[PDB]
Amino acid sequence: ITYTTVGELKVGSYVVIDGEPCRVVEVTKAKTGKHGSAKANVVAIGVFSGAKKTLMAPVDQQVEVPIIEKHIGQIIADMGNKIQVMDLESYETFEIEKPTEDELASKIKPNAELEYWEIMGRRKIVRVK
Amino acid sequence: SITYTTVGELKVGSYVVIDGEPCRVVEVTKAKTGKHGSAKANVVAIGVFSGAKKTLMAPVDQQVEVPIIEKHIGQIIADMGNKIQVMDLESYETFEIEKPTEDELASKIKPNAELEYWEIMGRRKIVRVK
Amino acid sequence: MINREDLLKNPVEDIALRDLEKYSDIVNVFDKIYGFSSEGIVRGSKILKEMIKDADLRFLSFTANLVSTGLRGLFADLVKRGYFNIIVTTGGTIDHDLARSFGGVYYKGSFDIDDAMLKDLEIHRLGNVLVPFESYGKVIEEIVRKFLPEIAKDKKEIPAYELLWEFGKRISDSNSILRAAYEKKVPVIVPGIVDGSFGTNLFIQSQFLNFKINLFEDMRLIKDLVFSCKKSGALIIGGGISKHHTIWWNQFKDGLDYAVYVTTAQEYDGSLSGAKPREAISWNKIRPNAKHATIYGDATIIVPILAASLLS
Amino acid sequence: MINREDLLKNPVEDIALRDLEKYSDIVNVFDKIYGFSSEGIVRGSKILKEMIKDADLRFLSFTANLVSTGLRGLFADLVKRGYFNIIVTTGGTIDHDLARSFGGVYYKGSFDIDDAMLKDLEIHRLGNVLVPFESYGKVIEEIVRKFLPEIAKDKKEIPAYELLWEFGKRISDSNSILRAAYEKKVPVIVPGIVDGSFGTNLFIQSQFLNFKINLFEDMRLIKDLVFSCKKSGALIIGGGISKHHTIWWNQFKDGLDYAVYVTTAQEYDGSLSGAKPREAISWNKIRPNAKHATIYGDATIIVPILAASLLS
Ligand SMILES: NC(=O)c1ccc[n+]([C@@H]2O[C@H](COP(=O)([O-])OP(=O)(O)OC[C@H]3O[C@@H](n4cnc5c(N)ncnc54)[C@H](O)[C@@H]3O)[C@@H](O)[C@H]2O)c1
Ligand SMILES: NC(=O)c1ccc[n+]([C@@H]2O[C@H](COP(=O)([O-])OP(=O)(O)OC[C@H]3O[C@@H](n4cnc5c(N)ncnc54)[C@H](O)[C@@H]3O)[C@@H](O)[C@H]2O)c1
Repeated sequence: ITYTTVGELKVGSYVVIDGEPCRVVEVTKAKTGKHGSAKANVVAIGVFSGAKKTLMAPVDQQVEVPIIEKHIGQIIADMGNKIQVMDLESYETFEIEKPTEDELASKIKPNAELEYWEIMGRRKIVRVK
Repeated sequence: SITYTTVGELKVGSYVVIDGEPCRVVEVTKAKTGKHGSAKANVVAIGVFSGAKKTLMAPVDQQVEVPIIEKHIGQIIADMGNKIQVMDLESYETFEIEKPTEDELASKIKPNAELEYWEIMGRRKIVRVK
Repeated sequence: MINREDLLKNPVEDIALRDLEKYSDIVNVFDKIYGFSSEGIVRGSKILKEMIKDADLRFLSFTANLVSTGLRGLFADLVKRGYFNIIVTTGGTIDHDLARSFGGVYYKGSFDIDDAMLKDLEIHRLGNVLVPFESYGKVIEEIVRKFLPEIAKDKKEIPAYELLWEFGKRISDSNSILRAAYEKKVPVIVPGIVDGSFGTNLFIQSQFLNFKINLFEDMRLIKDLVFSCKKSGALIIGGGISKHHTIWWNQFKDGLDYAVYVTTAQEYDGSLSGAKPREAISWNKIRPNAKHATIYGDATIIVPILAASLLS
Repeated sequence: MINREDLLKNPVEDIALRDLEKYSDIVNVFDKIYGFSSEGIVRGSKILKEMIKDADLRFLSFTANLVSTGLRGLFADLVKRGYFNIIVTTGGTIDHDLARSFGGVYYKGSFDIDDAMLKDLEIHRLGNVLVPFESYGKVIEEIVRKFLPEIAKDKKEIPAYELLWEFGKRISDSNSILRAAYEKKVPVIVPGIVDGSFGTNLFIQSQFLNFKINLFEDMRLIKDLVFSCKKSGALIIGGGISKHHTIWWNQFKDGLDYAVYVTTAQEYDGSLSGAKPREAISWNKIRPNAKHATIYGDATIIVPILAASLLS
């Protein structure tokens, strides 16, 4: 939960909105005047939920950034809906949910090397080798 | 509890559930009207537990929930502190209730004082001591 | 005396763009005359046509009283045919559209009839339109009591624009504004939603359901549409909250790129309703190089003239 | 090139009832003249007096643009003196009263001054009142940013009228309406609260706080007051949502017992803002035997005349 300001956000940055970490996909600026100070509207996609989240705030407003904590691991079981992963560093074999994405739900096999990120207390698979 | 009546049937003194709390109706006002719909009543009531003023406007034919009253008669054994121990005259049983923290009650307390407590919806309240 | 069935003889009839087709050249008549409103009509019709071409966010902002006239079917038609894709209006619009979509018939009346006679006969007068008591408040109360429990079970805290789609979902009248907006996923932004029969009946039912409204989500939607659009336009009929709210949110994109205002209010009393386009420059809710036009007149006359011009 | 400090020379000055003591007999002058507005002024003045003696619920309903004038200080005084004990108003009243209570200075301008020039100089024009950019949007944004966290921590879901008291509690301006309402515990009912700079800033801060508005609680308060009162009166200035909302809730008690309407709108366009008291007898919103008066004129002229007559 590191901190920055809304004006510092750009496309590709990460930010917490409604409690969920999100990846910024659009930033629109608005000039000063009747509403108040200069403002930015950020459009972001929830990393877990996938939902579109927007935030309109003054450029100096403080926002929370999640920390990515990227890891690389491997799968032992298949278990159907749940998957048992082995982190390359530190063992710590754990259970997570299959990626419901198209490109990741295929290429799944026993002893397949994957890359999973750990953000705010919840892990997510991104790629598979 | 949750016996059911209609708003138009409520009069001052009746009991009704508002926002989950049983309440005693203290005021009822009617509106014949018609630009917003059917004839309506506005009931003002006081929560039996919280003592807060709860209000409900609805058509006279709207269905509301009534708490069922259980007027038991008991007697206190111990005092210890925060709570007090009371024995129901019927259905021999020892239980604990709070001090009514109002002043007219909770300053009538003494060992072996007969009291009358009502049981509604799963909670009890002391009323009289004599 | 005069009995009820004498007064409620001829229902108000909704029109569509098809009724205006044969008068699509009428702006040419006023262009030739060029008397004091003809410039506003000629420029307004041109600004409307350019807005349909170059503006991807197109506002239809109007006051409630229009929806008791035959203009209700016109606004549903304009939404159905894609001319406008966001609506900013008042609680009175919801009352009238809901009442007329669920069996409530409005009747042609007169300004010169005894109003005390109506109250005895249980008739509301709005302009010279007669609204029988059982056609307005009875219908809206029944509809909300019928449909809110299912809606509230699905979503206990709901944006007002989604709530209006849910009631638009259950409408079968093809002249209905709420039905047209829901069929096209056109948001209906009503900041003053608690005002009126619909809002009052929402409140009554909220006493019995775990149900709440979150107008911060209606604010988020209109804010997001304004920020993410390229150009914006508006046909703004009347004044009040629905005009100000439309103009207010467009300030975040340096104002409406196109705007046509139809109003009767004047400027000397300092109202927002009678504020000219040479008033929103100070509030920077109009672009420095923008096409705006104000027509002063009765909407039931000016609007059919402008809308017919859309078929020229 | 004209300079900013030349335009922002004379601040707008709030008045109070004190300033009208010299003129407390002026209604007699218009009574003698018996001009066209004179009967409404004479009868409205008497209805106001009878309202204070006889009505235990007394509404003050007004549109926002007056709070940019010196009348803001007058409405605060009428509340502090107990002439009115419930207010129905709009989101712009909150903006203007918050802006001017926390150092925002409004300046005397003119209807002529070129509006493109003002946009350059960062000035809004409202009527002929000049509002510098830093006096309106900057102040309201800073004030909401500063105080909403503490307010939201105390109550995460709050009625609109309790929110306005919390801001009135923090104001030190003795000409402020929100401060006056807090001191007297007079509720300020604003159904369209999300419309304006204050409401937009509420929404912005709601993104970062567990904070929501429950307008159904504002509805419960005004409903409860109307049902539980013996007689009700109202001074209604302007039209729009604040006039309609006042009239709407009094329908549940057969209507307003006393009422004085000050407006510029006319009736031929069928709007609520221009509807006479002969209208709304069909809406069963006035008593069968009631004393209502309508005056057509600028509020900055009519209201000081009516208020001065309170001291006769
Ligand atoms: N139809 C009704 O009378 C009705 C019914 C229920 C609720 N309401 C409520 O009344 C309130 C009034 O809101 P509002 O201020 O936006 O509307 P309004 O009726 O007060 O009109 C405001 C301005 O719109 C302009 N206008 C209205 N009709 C016009 C026309 N036919 N042609 C040209 N200009 C016209 C006038 O200049 C007028 O000053 C709303 O909140 C609504 O919920 C109204
Ligand atoms: N100062 C502003 O104009 C301002 C600023 C911010 C927000 N807003 C918002 O704009 C919306 C406008 O709604 P509204 O209809 O209540 O305001 P409005 O200014 O449009 O007033 C409408 C009616 O009030 C009457 N009126 C106005 N000024 C009058 C006067 N000096 N004397 C007599 N009658 C007068 C007219 O009949 C007019 O038709 C509100 O929601 C408000 O929150 C307004």
